[PDB]
Amino acid sequence: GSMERIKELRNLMSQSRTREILTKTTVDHMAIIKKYT
Amino acid sequence: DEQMYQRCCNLFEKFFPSSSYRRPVGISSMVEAMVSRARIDARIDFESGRIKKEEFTEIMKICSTIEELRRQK
Repeated sequence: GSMERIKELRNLMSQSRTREILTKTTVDHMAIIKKYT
Repeated sequence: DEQMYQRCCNLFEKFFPSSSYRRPVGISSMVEAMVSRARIDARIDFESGRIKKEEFTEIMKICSTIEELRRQK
């Protein structure tokens, strides 16, 4: 459960598009994006 | 293919579900917030006996691997 989630993070961090997002989007920005979905 | 982002969101919730009260730091990147929650959770679960040493070790090593991928390029 804890294991599935950290292994999917490792995966997403393995690919340049999702890595970039996950590194450059702050938690505060998620709310700014949500409001314009 | 705004699904790159829907997939990160989905995963993010698994670290911070709507119904947590331990909310992530706002100025933090999604990645450090998640890892950081993954650590605090691996310690808690390992105390409570929810997870065993091998399970604890692996999660910790995946986390240091993730941190390296942030702290470069």
